[PDB]
Amino acid sequence: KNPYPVVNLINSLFSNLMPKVSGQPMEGKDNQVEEVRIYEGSEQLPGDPDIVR
Amino acid sequence: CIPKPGCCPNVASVPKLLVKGGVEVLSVVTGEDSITQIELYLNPRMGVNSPDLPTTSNWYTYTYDLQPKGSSPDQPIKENLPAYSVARVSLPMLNEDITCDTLQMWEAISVKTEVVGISSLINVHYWDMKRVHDYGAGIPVSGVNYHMFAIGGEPLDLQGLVLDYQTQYPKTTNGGPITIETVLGRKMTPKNQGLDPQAKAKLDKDGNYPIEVWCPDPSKNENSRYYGSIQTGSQTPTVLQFSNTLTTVLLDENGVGPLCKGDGLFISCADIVGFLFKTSGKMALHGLPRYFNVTLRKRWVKNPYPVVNLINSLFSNLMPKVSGQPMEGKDNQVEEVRIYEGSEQLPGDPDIVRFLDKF
Amino acid sequence: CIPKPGCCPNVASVPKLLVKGGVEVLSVVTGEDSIT
Amino acid sequence: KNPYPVVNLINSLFSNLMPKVSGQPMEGKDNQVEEVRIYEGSEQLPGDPDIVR
Amino acid sequence: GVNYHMFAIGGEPLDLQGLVLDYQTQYPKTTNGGPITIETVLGRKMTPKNQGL
Ligand SMILES: [Ca+2]
Repeated sequence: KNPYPVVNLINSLFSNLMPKVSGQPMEGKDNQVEEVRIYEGSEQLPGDPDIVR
Repeated sequence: CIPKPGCCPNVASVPKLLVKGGVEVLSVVTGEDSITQIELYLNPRMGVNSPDLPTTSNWYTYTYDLQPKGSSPDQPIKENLPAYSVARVSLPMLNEDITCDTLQMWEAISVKTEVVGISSLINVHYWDMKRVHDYGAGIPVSGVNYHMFAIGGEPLDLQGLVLDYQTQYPKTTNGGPITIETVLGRKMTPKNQGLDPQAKAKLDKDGNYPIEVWCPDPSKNENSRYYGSIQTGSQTPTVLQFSNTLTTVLLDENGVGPLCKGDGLFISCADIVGFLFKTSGKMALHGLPRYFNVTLRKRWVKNPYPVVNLINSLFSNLMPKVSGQPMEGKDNQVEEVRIYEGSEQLPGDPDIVRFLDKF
Repeated sequence: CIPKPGCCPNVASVPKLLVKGGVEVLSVVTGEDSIT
Repeated sequence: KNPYPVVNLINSLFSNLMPKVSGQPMEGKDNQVEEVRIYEGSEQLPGDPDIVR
Repeated sequence: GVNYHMFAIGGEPLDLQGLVLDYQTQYPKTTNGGPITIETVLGRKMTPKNQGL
């Protein structure tokens, strides 16, 4: 059974083939990213709006 | 409504065109039943291969003065080596059906061709033409002819053969033309005066594969169709005909034309018209371009190659390669290979010999 | 048409051999149950 | 089972029914056969006449 | 005298491990041909760790 599904290889291939992009660091030790939130569905309003999950 | 088919007169039905223009319109997406049609030309690359250079473009579509050296060996000038012409036409992508494992490829079904500029040959008044006799007119362009063209979906495969292997063709420099010892890597042997299966090379570039050295390899030109002609004489007359009614069909005995791999149409041609007898006695060849009216259509084919195995070849860890002992080719270190499938009644001799003359 | 089973003797069922040769042979297309 | 055809055997023994010729080589190291193709049956059209394996 | 016999069958190139009887030895350098030694793989002179695993 193909262990590596083709779709993941396709993107993983052209990305290396496509011209690279040397921007400001956005991943790794010196990432320039502060918060990243992810929502899904609706819940009753929690008290603390600064909640972290 | 108001068509009135009985009252309205009858008008014949013909295929309608959706667009007409340059290459730019080739990017128009079409249906499956669409039929494109390309009209293009190819100027003759015959040693003097560009009018743009200012120094010596006065001899475009010509060669320098040909003459025998007179002392072994021969060191010919690049501008005395007529070469084949070639071009690739990038065709747009097509649909595919992975579930059914089929896809579309461009098929060339018919080609209309013609040699442009034939009428230009009646010019007997050139200020340096050798008179046929005193107080007379010049000697019209005549002599050797080499006509050839090819239509295919992959570059034309070639075979090399020369008239003398002693000949020292120009070196492998990038601007220089490709010769026999270029592809081999060694000075060519007298075997090359005859057929040599080692002297093969595809027609990659333009104006770099000389005619007097290369000829279409009939064995592997199987996904393309080529036609040729020749006449060899000192002052042999040149006979050519042309019209727009002559159409050439490219289909094979199975009913398919050349399939454009990589969505690319490959066209090759070469037409030597004759010599140009100069007053000084010197001689030089001349050529003319060709017209090409290719009719293309869409055909469905089965993808013969497994996708996953094919794409994995690009990954290093999935396709490992080594510099092992010779296990393929002239020095293969394999003695026998047997394939077993299904069962049969027991044969007597286990070492079955199929050829009759062997034992 | 078929030969008389009683009039004709039976033999063993050895695996069928399709081809025997050099390296140029591996190109042969074979079924899903073939052995090399 | 007899693997070898009886008639073809005795045909080898006669110079008339098995003529030989000392011609250019068509076998061995210096053979002069560029390619051989063997067709049997029928399939759907492949997308490449220059099939590689 | 001395005998050493091994064979390996696999769908991948055989994975090897480096171990030398003496790291003091200086094997010939790899110059477009010639043996490949631990020095060639690591890029450093062999440390006495290499006498072990
Ligand atoms: Ca062939």
